[PDB]
Amino acid sequence: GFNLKVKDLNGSARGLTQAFAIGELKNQLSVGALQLPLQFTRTFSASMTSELLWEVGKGNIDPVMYARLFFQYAQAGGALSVDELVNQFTEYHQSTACNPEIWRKLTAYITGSSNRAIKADAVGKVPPTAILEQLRTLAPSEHELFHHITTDFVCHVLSPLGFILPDAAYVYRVGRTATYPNFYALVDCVRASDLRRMLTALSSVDSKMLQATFKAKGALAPALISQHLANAATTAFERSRGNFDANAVVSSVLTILGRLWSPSTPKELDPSARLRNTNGIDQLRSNLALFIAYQDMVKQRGRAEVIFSDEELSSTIIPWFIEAMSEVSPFKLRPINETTSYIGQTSAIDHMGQPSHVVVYEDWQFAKEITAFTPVKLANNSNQRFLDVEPGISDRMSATLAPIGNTFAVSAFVKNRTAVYEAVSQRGTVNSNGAEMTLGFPSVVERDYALDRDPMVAIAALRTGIVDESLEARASNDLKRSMFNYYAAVMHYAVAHNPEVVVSEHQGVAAEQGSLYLVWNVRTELRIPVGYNAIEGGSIRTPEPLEAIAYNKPIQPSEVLQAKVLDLANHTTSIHIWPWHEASTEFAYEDAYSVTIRNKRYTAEVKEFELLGLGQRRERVRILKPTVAHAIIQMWYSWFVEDDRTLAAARRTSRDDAEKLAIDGRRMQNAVTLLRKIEMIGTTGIGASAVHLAQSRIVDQMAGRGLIDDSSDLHVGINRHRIRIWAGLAVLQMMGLLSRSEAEALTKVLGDSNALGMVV
Amino acid sequence: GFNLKVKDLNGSARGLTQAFAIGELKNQLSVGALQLPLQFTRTFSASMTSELLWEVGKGNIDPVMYARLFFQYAQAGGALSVDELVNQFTEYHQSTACNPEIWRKLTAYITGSSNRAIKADAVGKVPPTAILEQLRTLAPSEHELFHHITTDFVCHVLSPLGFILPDAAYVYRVGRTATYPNFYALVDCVRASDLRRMLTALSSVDSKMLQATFKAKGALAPALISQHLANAATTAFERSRGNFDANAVVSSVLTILGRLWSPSTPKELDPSARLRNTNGIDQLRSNLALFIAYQDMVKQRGRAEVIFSDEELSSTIIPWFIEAMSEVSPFKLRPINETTSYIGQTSAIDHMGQPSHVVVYEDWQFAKEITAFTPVKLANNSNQRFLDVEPGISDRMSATLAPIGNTFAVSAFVKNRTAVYEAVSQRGTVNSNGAEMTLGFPSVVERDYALDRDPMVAIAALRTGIVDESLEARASNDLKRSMFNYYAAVMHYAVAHNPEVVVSEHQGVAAEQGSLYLVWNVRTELRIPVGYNAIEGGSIRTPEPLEAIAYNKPIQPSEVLQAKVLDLANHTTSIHIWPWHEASTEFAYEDAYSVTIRNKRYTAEVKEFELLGLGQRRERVRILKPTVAHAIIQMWYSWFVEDDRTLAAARRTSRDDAEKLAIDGRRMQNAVTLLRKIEMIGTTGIGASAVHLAQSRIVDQMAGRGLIDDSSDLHVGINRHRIRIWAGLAVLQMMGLLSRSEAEALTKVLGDSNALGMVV
Repeated sequence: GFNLKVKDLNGSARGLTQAFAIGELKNQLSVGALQLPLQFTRTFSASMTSELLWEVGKGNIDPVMYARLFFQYAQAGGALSVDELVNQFTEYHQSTACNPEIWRKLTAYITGSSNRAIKADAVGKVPPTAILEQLRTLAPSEHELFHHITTDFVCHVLSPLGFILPDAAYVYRVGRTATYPNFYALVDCVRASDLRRMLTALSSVDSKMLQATFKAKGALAPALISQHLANAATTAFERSRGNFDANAVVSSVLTILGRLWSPSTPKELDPSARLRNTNGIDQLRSNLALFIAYQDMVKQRGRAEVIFSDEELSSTIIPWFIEAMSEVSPFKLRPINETTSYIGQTSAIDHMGQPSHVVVYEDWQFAKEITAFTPVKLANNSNQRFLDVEPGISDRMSATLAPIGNTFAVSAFVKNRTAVYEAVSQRGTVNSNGAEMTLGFPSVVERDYALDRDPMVAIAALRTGIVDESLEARASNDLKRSMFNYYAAVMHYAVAHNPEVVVSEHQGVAAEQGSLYLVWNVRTELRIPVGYNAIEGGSIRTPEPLEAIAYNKPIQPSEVLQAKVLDLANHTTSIHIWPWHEASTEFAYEDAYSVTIRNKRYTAEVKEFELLGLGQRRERVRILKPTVAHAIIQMWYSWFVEDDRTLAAARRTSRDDAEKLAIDGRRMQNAVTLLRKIEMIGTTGIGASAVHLAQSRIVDQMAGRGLIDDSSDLHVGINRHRIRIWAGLAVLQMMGLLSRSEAEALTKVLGDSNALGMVV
Repeated sequence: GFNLKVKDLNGSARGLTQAFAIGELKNQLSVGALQLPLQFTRTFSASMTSELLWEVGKGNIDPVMYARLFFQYAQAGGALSVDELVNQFTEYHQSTACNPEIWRKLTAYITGSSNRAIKADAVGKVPPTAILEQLRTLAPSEHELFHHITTDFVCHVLSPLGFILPDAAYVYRVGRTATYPNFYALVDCVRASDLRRMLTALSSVDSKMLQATFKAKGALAPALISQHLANAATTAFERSRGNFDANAVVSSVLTILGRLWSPSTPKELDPSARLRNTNGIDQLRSNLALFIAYQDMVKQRGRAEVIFSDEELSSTIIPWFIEAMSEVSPFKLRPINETTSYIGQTSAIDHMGQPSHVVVYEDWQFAKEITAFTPVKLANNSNQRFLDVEPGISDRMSATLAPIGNTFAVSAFVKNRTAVYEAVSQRGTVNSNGAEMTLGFPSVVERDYALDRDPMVAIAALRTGIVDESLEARASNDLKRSMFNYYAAVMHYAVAHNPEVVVSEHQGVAAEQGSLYLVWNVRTELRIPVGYNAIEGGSIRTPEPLEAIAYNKPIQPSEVLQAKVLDLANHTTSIHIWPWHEASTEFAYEDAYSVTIRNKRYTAEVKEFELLGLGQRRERVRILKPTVAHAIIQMWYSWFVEDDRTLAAARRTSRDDAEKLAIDGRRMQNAVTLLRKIEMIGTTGIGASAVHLAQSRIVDQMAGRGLIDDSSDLHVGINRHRIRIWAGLAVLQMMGLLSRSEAEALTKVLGDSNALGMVV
């Protein structure tokens, strides 16, 4: 719901300027006239709308599965980066598997003793749960993943089928991922494929005959294999070397992709025609995600250095950069036509006419359900849980969720967004401060909400283009990451609709090297209010992906991009669990409706279980945070607030008396559409249940303190609208949909303009 | 012992107005003229007078027994609600039964080892107490019930007869229950039948062939059945699904019954002729308890919404609402004739005459015994106790108990209450503020005393109709629960003697729809002093069940309703135990008699063991609270205290000199009857022992401090009456019969009016 004035970008959105991303924040902006072309066929993007539960097998040690989960751990909630996550494992894998001391202790634990050795055709099966139980005390890692990966390693080498009872069920949640590959995200991919080869080494064609070596001649003396497996596992580890530094890998391959993108290819080195012949690199230089990645890297690094083992080495070794990106990563390769399918565009117009208001959107479908579960601990010290989903809370809310989807539908947003801007007798203009552009991108906003950050802090950073130097490492890094996903998503839509583009170097500030940027071209009608550009002949050249977009013509989105619920029901009921806590929330709410009647104030306080009509209260249950559903309402919220914010300061700067009466128009007008929307929600399964409770407790209070006859005032026009809005704000707050901090400022918007028509 | 003036109900007792219960507290009262008829054949009521000890078998897992006990736990003292008690268990049951880690832990403990697995036809039996001992350290739940249901689950599947020597005897107390079904109690019934199917799934034809599958071919390898039982107990769990929400069940079914109770049936949605034919709905729409429950729901919720799974679903599902109600619940179905059998009625009269005083009462019989037991702990950390009942303490008290019943008998109460109210030469009247009605209901009062609340606070809540918002949730929730039982008990009696009735909708407070209320018809004498109503034609229609009751004629109760003692003697002497502690009381008492003689003050202090004539003192023994016997005396107390209270504000507000001399008459008059009663108990096995001990220590004090000859004054008329009354209050307190706070307020009453005739 980010609204921006296309004329002044530096003022309106500094953060979305390409100019910003390449590192020129000065009044000088990228030059509309310069050199070399390119066409992007393909890119790397993750999936939207996927909530999946993935089992971890008996064995089998799936090397891609783990590597994916590692990503999901670093992504969906912060634990360091997948880079820092792997070398925590390597240190772990060394301290345990290569340590024969640990192998003695647990082989002793299975049966029967560390000293006594028995061939023992008598010994029966053992559960994986018992070995994991042992391992939590032996190698106390924070990330419990590590304990499963070693486990099913031993269970792969332990299956003559006698000793290992192949019965357990364990599941992990694969959720939404940030959509586009920031530079370090690529390094995370190379580093993750470092893990694939690492694990696919552990289960091997020689680990399978390791079973077959001890399958002969029968049951054998136990005491040996503790030292054996320890060395068996050491051989598998030493065989996989860190080798090429994953950072340096990405560093250089991008460096060279920039060298053949750039109009300045200096004398000394331009890529070999041999590495130019290397498979897929034709498809690599045509990759948009890799391009934006370059801009990022060179912004932070300010140089790019090469291992110089090429022209030969990385043409032969590695393409495996390609393999690293293709298989392991959540970012899998797509045709650029189909990456923007969920994006729509619509223009307002004047008489001639130029667009007054242009709105870009993602078609999203709301709902379907809101799952409510209660965690159950099987063993202390571990995050292992059954999640019993208790419905009837979920069903209750979900029924109340249905009307919200209809009334907040994105479809309805663009409608109520475009039709507002018109003023009496047209006529335009460059006046009113020009042609507005607003773009909702719930895909982005969900991310701030998943990481427990305020979407409004990133957005603020977009208009201004500066971040607070004070805040701590994990906070700014989360902000910068978020501030990126915006820029990225903009340039994919911008490019997919104008694939023909020009690459040009920059002078540089120093000048040291420079960053490569993009320029578009577009043909249109003659006279432009819109942000400065010629247009000189009905076609126009622009550096900024926003300008490129403002000039397109209305678009119908191809796909609906329906968000989906996680299935707790079918799986989790029988199964164990992943890092759930940071992804869910304690289910509790308190709110109070107060009102003054006849110069006396009554206050009713209300609780969540009272709102759902049950007793008494269950503190143990939690709600799975509905970040996507939340992000859509944010789009409404951020329009309402940020407009009122901008219109107030607009009225001060407007000296003209005829304009101020126009400004003051839009304010009250959209203040009431906000009111009419919430007030509608105030009547629903919860809303009416809420109003009843509030009113009910007030009258009981009015009965004791005095006469009841005052209750007639609750049925007056104004108090009825009052109580209703409150309910609406209360229902949204008690679901994952409205933060109290944001709903508080929502009320202020509703009150900053008086914004109540009594209207008979 | 609640007394009320039938003229003004709102003022005198608001809490018992139907108008209050359907939620109309405004000056407006229900309209005597409106539409549709109905007749109630049946109701749902609990049992009075039952103290039972229930043994828990080896196995066999009686699914109904446990589900009944859950109720008894949540009832007999508050632990949340039986709804919250159940999902504590389901969480427990996941933590234990689905967890193969724990099955391993205990099977290793029973036999023979965790690593080595031996079929072992040699290995012998183990006692259930030992497996339960293990479970107390493994799954440390506060409610020890859970350990038995799991324990004897394994003892059910473990009978090749080899491993379990299944020998122990454990018992639970099934006590008094609230008599009538509040709305959430119905929710509690559905949720308890959810427990029935839950457990009846556990013991199965497939869990026993589980024995029969492994009965072959003989003793088998141990390590296996550890992972096996876990999935076996798991399959049975996933097989019983929560499915339908218990709250949703009741909400919707009552809603539709209301749709066919009401004269207002909108075209749009009225019950289908198909679900109109659905079996049982005939006796359901004719069921009173459901109706008073309906009123409850709509007061608190303020709407009735339907799962709308009908027209189909509730004809097929649920009737199962009925099954939930039939077996599991303590509320089992009764014909409305036989529910009010213990309720009698009697009127006082004036000359013509209309009733001045009408008293409704429950016939109750006292005694027989008062049990005194000393707990014995077999193991720390558990509530398991032998309770050795040491009699001769019990017998000593019971002997003193026999006269108390005689002097406080309900029989005696109704006499001394009706025969007092007459005034000289009749004649009435509507003057004096009309025709009083008092109704004793020990059944209701005992609930407050079992739950360690002052019955007098609920009583307060009846007259005013407001609860203090200050007191904590559980407190008001106990208060509100109690206030329901009063209202409920009235309307079962009102209806049973006047079944022809009319249902009518109400204008509404919101107004959303409205609550259906009741109107009666009754035949009588010509001119009415009694609370406003037409009467127009020798018959009269009234909304309030109290007015309806006044117009009936004296009734003899059918059944005696004798209260019974719990038998500790026969069972517990050999057996372990339930939640006894909150249900018993530490046995210790201290008291002191003080008197001033010749401007000197002497005091003798007395202790409990001294009063029973033994030495030295045993602190370890406890008393089982006689909550019912206490509740009966409450009937007296609340008359004595609360009348003296109202007669005081009566003399102030009385200007008339002829009226005030009458008021002050009633006060001393019944004051002596209180006095004569207490003094009477003062002569008993204990009472006389008290007097002797007190006087003895005083004289012993008079020898040292000075001359003994002053002791002659202790035998004077006045000091003799003093000490006797004291002993009476002292004997009642040292049994469960008088709270010191109320015994103090009884003295204030006895002294507020001078209240001593010397009378030779």
